[PDB]
Amino acid sequence: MTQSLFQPITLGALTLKNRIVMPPMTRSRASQPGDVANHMMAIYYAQRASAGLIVSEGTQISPTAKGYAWTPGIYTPEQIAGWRIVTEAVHAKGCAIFAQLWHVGRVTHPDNIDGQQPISSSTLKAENVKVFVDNEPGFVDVAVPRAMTKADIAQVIADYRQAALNAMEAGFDGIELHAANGYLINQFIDSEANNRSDEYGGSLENRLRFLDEVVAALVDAIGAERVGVRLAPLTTLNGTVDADPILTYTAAAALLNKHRIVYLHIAEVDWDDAPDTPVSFKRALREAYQGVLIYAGRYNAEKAEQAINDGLADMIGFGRPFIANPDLPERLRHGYPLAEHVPATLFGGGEKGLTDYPTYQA
Ligand SMILES: Cc1cc2nc3c(=O)[nH]c(=O)nc-3n(C[C@H](O)[C@H](O)[C@H](O)COP(=O)(O)O)c2cc1C
Ligand SMILES: O=Cc1ccc(O)cc1
Ligand SMILES: O=Cc1ccc(O)cc1
Repeated sequence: MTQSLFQPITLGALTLKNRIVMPPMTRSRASQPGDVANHMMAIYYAQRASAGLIVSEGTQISPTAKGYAWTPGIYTPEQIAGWRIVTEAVHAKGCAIFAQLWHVGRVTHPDNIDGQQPISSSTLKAENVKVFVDNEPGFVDVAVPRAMTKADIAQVIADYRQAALNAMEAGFDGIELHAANGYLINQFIDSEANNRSDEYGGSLENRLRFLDEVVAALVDAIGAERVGVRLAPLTTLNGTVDADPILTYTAAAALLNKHRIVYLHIAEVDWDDAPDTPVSFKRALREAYQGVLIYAGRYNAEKAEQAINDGLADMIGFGRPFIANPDLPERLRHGYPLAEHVPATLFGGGEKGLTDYPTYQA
C-alpha cells in the first residue's frame, strides 16, 4: 500500500520528501581524461530527483582509491566542479544528494591506479574478483595488495577527510562512507580478509579501529549530521568474509552510533548475492544504531513498506529499478509497471542506457 514509504523524513538539517533512496550506483560514465563527473551524469541524477535521497555512485578519494575504469573522482579541482554541476542540477529539482566516498583497497589493478600496487589491511588477494580497465580493453583479475603501513593509514584517513571537504565544496548535502561490498574499510572489518597483528587486526575492536578513525575524521571535517556510512554485513561477493558477521556488524553499528552519524545504510544484496538477513539481526541493528537506518537490496513497494511499518527501516533504497525508471517513486506509488534495465549499458558508453529510459506513459 506504500503509505509510510511516501511520508517525509528528517535527515539531519534536511527534510526529505519521502523514504525512497536512490542507492550508490557506479555507471562509469566519467569524462576522460581526468575522471570528471559530467553533464550526462547531471541529467541522469536530476531525472531521478523525485527520490527522497540520492547517494552518488562511488567516487574515488585519490588516484590509488579507484578500482574501475571511468568512475568519477572527487579530489581534483575539475572533479569538484564536475560534481558541482551534478548537485546543482539535483538541487534545482528539490532533492538531497550525498557523495559516496570510495576507496577500493585491494579490489583494483595497477592499470587503474597509475601502475601502483593495490593497498589493503593485509597482503591477501580477493579470490576470483575482476575489475575493468582502460579508457577499454576489458575485465582483468585483481592484483595482490600490500599491507597498509601506519603511514598509509594516516594518508588514507587524510584523503577521506579532504574528500569530505571537497564534497561540501562540490555542493553535496553530505557524504556516505563506502565501508561495504568488500572494499578498503570492509577489508579491515571482516576477519577473513584482515590478518594484521597490530592494533588494526585480530580482535573485533582492532578490526573496527580503521572504520572508527575514518569516521572520526569525516565527522570532524563536516559534522556528524552530514556523515552516513554503508556496511555489508552478510554479502561476500567481492571477497570479504567475516567469521561472526552478526556480532561484528552489530558492534560496528553500536560504534557508529557513538559517532552519531546521520544514517547507517545496509547493503543487503549485491547483484545475485542475497543472503538471508534474519529479522532478528535487523532488530538488533535497529537497537545498536539509533539514527536513520536505510536498507537496499531486492526491495519492491510491498517489502519496503513492510520494513518501515515493522520498525526495521526508516528509508529503503531501490537500485536496479531506479536505473530503468527515472520516475520510480511515481511508479511505486501507483503500481505502474517497472521497466527493466539493460545489463549491457550499466557501465561505460554514453547517454544510451543512462538518460534515455523514459518516464511512464500509458
Ligand atoms: C550498476 C550497479 C552499480 C553499483 N555501484 C555501487 C556503488 O558504487 N556503491 C555501492 O555501495 N553499491 C553499489 N551498487 C549496489 C547498489 O547500491 C544496491 O545496494 C544493490 O543494487 C542492491 O539493490 P537493488 O536490488 O535494489 O538493485 C551497484 C549496483 C548496480 C546495479
Ligand atoms: O565495462 C566497463 C566497465 C567500467 C567500470 C566498471 O566498474 C565495470 C565495467
Ligand atoms: O558494479 C559495480 C559496483 C561498484 C561498487 C559496489 O559497491 C558494488 C558494485
